[PDB]
Amino acid sequence: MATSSEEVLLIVKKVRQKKQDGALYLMAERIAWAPEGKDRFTISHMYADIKCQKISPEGKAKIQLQLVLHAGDTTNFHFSNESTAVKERDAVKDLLQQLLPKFKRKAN
Amino acid sequence: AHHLKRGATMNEDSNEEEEESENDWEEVEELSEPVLGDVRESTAFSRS
Repeated sequence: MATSSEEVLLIVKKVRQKKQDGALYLMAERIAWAPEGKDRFTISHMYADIKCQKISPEGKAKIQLQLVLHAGDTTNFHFSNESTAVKERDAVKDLLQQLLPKFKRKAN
Repeated sequence: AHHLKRGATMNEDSNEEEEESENDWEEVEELSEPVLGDVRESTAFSRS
């Protein structure tokens, strides 16, 4: 329970970064993403370093979530999961923004 | 209208960094619970 453990709170499927196939896994204090069907993670950010996140609303050909890090970084996550794309988008949004100020390491 | 990113062929090979609507997100911010006292269970100790 938020004890530096790899406890995946939210398992998001078919997530693409810049159209790259993958899966988004929300752990206790870190959010990681790895290509779908691959065992090697490529994206790993701590909630501590993330300041906020923006979500690309309907009207686009792809529903997405961009992570705005207070370190000057941004991660565009396209929810290409036809099954729960929009649904996962908001669930991830909420969970992330809820944990965002809880692990805030910007107090430095 | 057209997508404000891909003006011509640049990375339509791997389809990575060429086009994306990254200038249209409902910007979500760090949301915290309105609390003015972290003692709701500790106070229910009843007795020692």
